[PDB]
Amino acid sequence: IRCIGVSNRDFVEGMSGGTWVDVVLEHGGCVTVMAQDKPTVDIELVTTTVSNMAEVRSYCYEASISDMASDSRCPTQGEAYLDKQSDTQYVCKRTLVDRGWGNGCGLFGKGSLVTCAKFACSKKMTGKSIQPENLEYRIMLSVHGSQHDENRAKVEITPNSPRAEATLGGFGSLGLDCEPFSDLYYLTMNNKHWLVHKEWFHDIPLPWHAGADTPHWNNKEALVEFKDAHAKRQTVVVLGSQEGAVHTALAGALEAEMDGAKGRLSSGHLKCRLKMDKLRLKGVSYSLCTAAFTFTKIPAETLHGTVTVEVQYAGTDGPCKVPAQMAVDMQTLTPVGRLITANPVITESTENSKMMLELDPPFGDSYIVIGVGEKKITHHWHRSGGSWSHPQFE
Amino acid sequence: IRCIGVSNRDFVEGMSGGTWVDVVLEHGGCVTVMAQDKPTVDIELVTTTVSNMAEVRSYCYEASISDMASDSRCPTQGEAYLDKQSDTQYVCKRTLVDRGWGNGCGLFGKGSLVTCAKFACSKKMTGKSIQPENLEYRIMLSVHGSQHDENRAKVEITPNSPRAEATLGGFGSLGLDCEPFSDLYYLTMNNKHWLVHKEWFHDIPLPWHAGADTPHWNNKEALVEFKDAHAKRQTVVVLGSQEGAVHTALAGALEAEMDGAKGRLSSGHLKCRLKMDKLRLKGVSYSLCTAAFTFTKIPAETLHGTVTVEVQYAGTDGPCKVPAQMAVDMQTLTPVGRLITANPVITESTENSKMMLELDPPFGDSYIVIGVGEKKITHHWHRSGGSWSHPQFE
Amino acid sequence: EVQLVESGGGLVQPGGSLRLSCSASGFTFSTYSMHWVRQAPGKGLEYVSAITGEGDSAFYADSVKGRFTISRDNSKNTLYFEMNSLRPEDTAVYYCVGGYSNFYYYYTMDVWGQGTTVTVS
Amino acid sequence: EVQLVESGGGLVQPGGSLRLSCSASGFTFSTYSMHWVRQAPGKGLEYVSAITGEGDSAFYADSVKGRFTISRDNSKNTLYFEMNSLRPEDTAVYYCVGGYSNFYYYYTMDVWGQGTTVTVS
Amino acid sequence: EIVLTQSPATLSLSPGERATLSCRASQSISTFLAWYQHKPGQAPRLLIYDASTRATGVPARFSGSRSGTDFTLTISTLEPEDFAVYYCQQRYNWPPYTFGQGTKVEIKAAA
Amino acid sequence: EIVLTQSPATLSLSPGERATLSCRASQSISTFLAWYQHKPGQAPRLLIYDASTRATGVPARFSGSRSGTDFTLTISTLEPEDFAVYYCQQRYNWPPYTFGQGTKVEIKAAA
Repeated sequence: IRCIGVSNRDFVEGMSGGTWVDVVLEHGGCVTVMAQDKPTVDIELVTTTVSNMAEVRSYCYEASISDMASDSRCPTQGEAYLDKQSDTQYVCKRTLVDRGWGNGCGLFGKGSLVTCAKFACSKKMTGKSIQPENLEYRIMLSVHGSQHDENRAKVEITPNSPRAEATLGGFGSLGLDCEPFSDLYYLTMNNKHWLVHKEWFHDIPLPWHAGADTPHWNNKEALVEFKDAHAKRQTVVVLGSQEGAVHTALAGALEAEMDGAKGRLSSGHLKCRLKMDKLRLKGVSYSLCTAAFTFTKIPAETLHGTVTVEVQYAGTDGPCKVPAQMAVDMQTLTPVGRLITANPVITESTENSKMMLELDPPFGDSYIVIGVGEKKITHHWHRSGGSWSHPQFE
Repeated sequence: IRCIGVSNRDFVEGMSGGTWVDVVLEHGGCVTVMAQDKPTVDIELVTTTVSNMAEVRSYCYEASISDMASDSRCPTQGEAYLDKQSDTQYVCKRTLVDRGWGNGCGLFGKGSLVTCAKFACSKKMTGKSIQPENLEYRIMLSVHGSQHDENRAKVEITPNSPRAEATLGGFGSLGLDCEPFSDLYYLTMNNKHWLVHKEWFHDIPLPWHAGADTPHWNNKEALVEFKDAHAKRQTVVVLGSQEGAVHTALAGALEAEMDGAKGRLSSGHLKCRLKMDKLRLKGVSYSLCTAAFTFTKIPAETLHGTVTVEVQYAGTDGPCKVPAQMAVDMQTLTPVGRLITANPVITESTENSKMMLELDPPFGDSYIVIGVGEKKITHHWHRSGGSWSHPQFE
Repeated sequence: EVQLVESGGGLVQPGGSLRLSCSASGFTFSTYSMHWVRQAPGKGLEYVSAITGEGDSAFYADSVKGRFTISRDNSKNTLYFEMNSLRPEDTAVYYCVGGYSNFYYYYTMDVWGQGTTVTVS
Repeated sequence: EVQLVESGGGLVQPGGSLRLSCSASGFTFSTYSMHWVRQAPGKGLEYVSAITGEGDSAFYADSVKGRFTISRDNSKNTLYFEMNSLRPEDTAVYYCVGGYSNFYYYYTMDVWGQGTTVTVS
Repeated sequence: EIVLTQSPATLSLSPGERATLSCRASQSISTFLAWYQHKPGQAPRLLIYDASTRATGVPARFSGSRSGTDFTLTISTLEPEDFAVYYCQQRYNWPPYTFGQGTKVEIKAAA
Repeated sequence: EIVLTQSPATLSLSPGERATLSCRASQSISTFLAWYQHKPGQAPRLLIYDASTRATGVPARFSGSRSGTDFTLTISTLEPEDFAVYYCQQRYNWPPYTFGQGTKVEIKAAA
C-alpha cells in the first residue's frame, strides 16, 4: 500500500459530517486523510512541471579568443584605429605605450595603442522565465488499504484546470480544489537546472546576451584579461571556465530536472481542498468474514508509530467485512486505538487472498486482534475507530 | 642607443674618485650610471630564470566520475559495504535511507547506504619549490653612446657566480658584485604561471597529491557532490572546472613565463655593486674633430627631460674627440648642463659616420652646440660636464 | 503490450568481445530497473548484473565482475551488455529482465526478453 | 649563419588553397618579427603580411585581408602562410622576411628567404 | 551471500496429481521470494511474488506458501502445460537476487 | 596610408658614373626609410636603413641621404655588380611598411 514507508508523511483528520479538508502537498511526501464513516485516502504529489518557457538571458561561462590584431600611433599622431573596433564579435581595449626613435617614431613619449580579439563562446548557461500559466501538477489519489486500478486515480492539475474530480470505484468520488515564482528564473548549466531569484541572475559578472538566440555578446571583458606589460606591450588572455565559480555562487539555490520540453521541479508545496462529500464506505451491506485469518509475516512498526499487518484469508465467502481491531484485555475485547485502513473489506471471492492493514495502537501494551471466535489471530504489541462492529463470538 | 626610450629609467651618479656604485635592477628597467672622468654605462636586467624545480604538490581543478555503484542494508542489519571503499581511486560516502516492506526489507526504518564512484582528474595545477641556489640573472652592460659588439657585455649572475667581470673594449673593465623566495612556490595552471605564498597554496580546497608523479588523489570530496534526495536515494555529481575560481582567488598574485625547463620571472629587483675602478675614458690622447657635424633629424626630448641628438660627421680624420656642449650665450660659449653620453669620441676613420648623443639641459632656454668655429651647429632648446675641453675657435 | 526484444548474441573466440542489446517497448523505460540473467547449457538460471532506471548505478556478480559492463540509453529505450575477455564458462543464453522500480534495483513483477545465445569455444 | 628557407609554392586553380612554409636557422626565432612580401610578374615589391615574435598579433594588407592567414610555430622554428580563395592577381614570388624586433612588427636589419613561386591560372 | 536450496531435483508425476516443490533460504528473507516456470525454447515466466501473490494471468492451481525460511509452491492439480522446470528467486534487500538450482516436474512413465 | 614615390623609372648609366636615385614620402616619416638592391633570380638585399646607415657588408660607394620627405641613394662610382632594380621601404610607426615602385639602374647602350 501507499505512504506506509514514507518518512515525510502527514496524517490529516476531517471533522465528522465535514465536507472540506485542507492539505499541503510536498515533493516526496504523503498525506493520509482520515474521516468518520469515510474511507481513508492517500494523497501524493508525483510531479511539478513547467513547460514552454521563454529564454530571457544567456551567460557565457567558458570562452575562447582568436584573430588578435594591434594598432599604434606616434606620441602626437592621435588615437589608434582598427576595423575590428566596429565589429560586435571583437573584444577591444585602448591604452598608452612607450614610443620613440627605437621603435619607429620621430618623437618620444606615450603613443595610443589598441588591441582586438575575436570572442567565441564555448559553453553558456541559459535563464528562462517561469510562467504561472504553464505549470502542471500530477497528483496520485489512492484508497488506503483497499484489496488488489479501480481504487486509484491519477489527476492533472493546471491553472487552466485547478479543479479536478477523481472516481475511486466503489469508494465514490473525490474533489480537489487547489491553488497552482513571481521573482524566479529557470537556470540551465550543462544538464544541471536551478530556480534562481531575478535580482541575483541579473547581476552576474559574465558576458551576456538578452532574449532569444551569429550571436552577439555584451560585457565580453568579463572573461577576457587585457594586461599591460611595463608600458611596452598590451597582452590578451582568456580567463577560462567559470562553471565552478557559478556553482559555488549557487550555494543553497533550489535544483531541478528535465523532460526535453518540460522542467521537473524537485521542491515547493501545493495547498489543496478535498471534497469528502462524495466519498463512500465500501461494504456496509456485506456480511462478516467468517473463515480464519493468518499473518503472512510478523507485524512491523512504521516510522510514525503505526503498525502494518499482512493477513491471508482462507475464506471463499465473496466480499465480506474484515474483523480487525486492538484490545487491551482479551476477555471483553473492548476496542482501543484506531484503524488507519478504516473499515477493511475483502473483495476476492477466491480463497487465501491477501490484505494489508494499518493500525494506530494506543501507548503501552495492547493486542492486534484479526478475526472472530476461536479461529481469531492475536499479536501482542508495545508502543513507546475504523473497526467493523460485530456480535459476541467469545 | 640603450635606456633613452625606457620609461622606468634610473640615473645614478658615482662620487669623484669613487670605486663602488649601488644599483637596484628591475624588470623592464634601465639604470644609467655616470661618474667623473669615467664613461657613462647602461645596466639592464634582461632575464631572471629559476630552473630544476622540484614538484611539491598537484591540485585537481577539473574532474570526472565513472563506475558508480551502491550498497544498502536493512534497518538492523548493520553497515553497507562495497569493495570500492578500500580502492584509493574511488570517492565514497555513507548515509541512511528509508527501508521497508516496499523495497525488500522485513523491517521499516533507516538502513545504511554507501555510494562509490571512480574519480578521474582531467586537468591539474602544479606547485614547484623555488631553490635560491638555482636562480639565474642575465644582465646587459653597455657603454652609453659609443659609436657603432666590443662596447657591450652579456653577463650571467648566479649564486654559484654572484661576482662577474665585464670587458668593454677600449672602455676598460667593469665589476659586478650582486645579491641573487623563502615563502614562495612556482604555480603552473594550463600554460599560465604564478609565484604564490606557501601558506595560501597549502590551504587550497581542491583534491591534492603531494610530491612527485597510477596517481592517488586526497580530498576528492572537494570536486564531488553527494546529494540526499528526500532520504530515498543518494546521488553523485562532479562539480566541474575550478580554473576560473582559482584565477579569481589569484587576485594580485605575481605572474611568470616558461622556457621548457626554466621559468622566467616577470617581477623582482636585484641589488648590485659596480666596480668603477677599472673603467677608463676612450680617446683622452685623440685630436679634436675638425670637420663639420650635421643633424640627421631634429633633436628630441626623452621621457626624463634629457635631449637626444643624432649627428653625421663629414670628416675622415680617424678617431677624434667630438666637441659637444650646451651654452646659454653664443658669445663666450660657457658650458651649461651636462652630457649623459660623456666624453663622446668618433672611432670611424671613414666619412659621414653617425653618432648618437644625450644631453641633460639646464632649466629654461639654452642652445645645443655641436662642433667648433664657423662650421659648428646650433639648436635652441627649452626645458619645462662630460664635454671635451678645446681652444677658442670663435 | 510490455516487451523486451534482445539481440547481439553470436559465436565468439576465448578472450574475444561481444555487445548485447535489449530494446524496450510498451512502458516508460526510465521507471524500470534492468537486469541480466544467464543460463549455461545443463545449468540453472544465474543472476549476473543490474542497473537502476536512471542508469547512474550498476551491479555485477563476482562471476562477471571486471570483464562485463552494463549500460542503458533512456532516449533510445535500449539496455546494453558489453562483454570482454570472454571465457568458455560464459557460454549461455542471456536474458534481459525488467521490472518497475522506485528504489534502486528492487522489483516485484517483471518482463523477460526472448533470450540471446552467446557461444565461446 | 642566419637563414630563411621557404617552400610550399606551386601551380593552383582560381578559388583554390595553398600553404607556404618558411624554416628559420642561425637565430632565436621568437626574437624576430616575420613578414611576407610578394612580387607579381612585371610589378614591384609589395608588403602584404606581418606577425609578432610571440605570434600573438598579426597584420594583413587590404589586398590579402580575409583570404590569407599568417601563423608561426616557435618550437618548430617555422613561419606559415595559409592562402585561400586565390585570385589570378595573387600570382607572385612570395618572400619571408625576418628582423630582430623588441616592439611588435618593427625591425631595422633583416633576413630574406630565397622566394617561392605561387601561380593562379 | 543468500543461498536458496530447492527440493526435490526431479518430481515425476501424472496429470491430475499434486506437485509440492520446496525452496529453503540460507537465512531469513521475510516474504521476498518469487517462483518461476521455465519451459524449453521459452523465457522463464513469473508465477508468484511476495511468497504467495499470484502474478497476472497465473491460474488458481498455483499457490505459494511459507514457514520461516522454508518456501513451498503447490500445483494442486497438474495440467499437461504444467510440466516444466521451476525456480525460486530471492529478492531480499539488495542484489544478487539469486535463484535456486531448479526442480524438474516431469511426466511419470508407465509401470 | 604612406606612399613612396621613386624617381626616375629607369637610369641608363655606364660603369664608373654616379647614380643618384630619389624617393619622396607622401608625409613626414623622420629617418625610417630603407634602401634595397634587387637582382634577377635573387631575393632583395638591404643596403641602407635609418636613411643613412649602411647594412653589414654594404660597400662604401653606397650612401643614403635625406632632406625632409625627400630621400636619396647615391652610388658614387657604379661597379658592374651594381646594375639592378632599387627599392625604398618606409618603416615609420606601424605596418604596412610600404615600398616604392622601384628604379632600374641599367647599362647605357653605345652611340
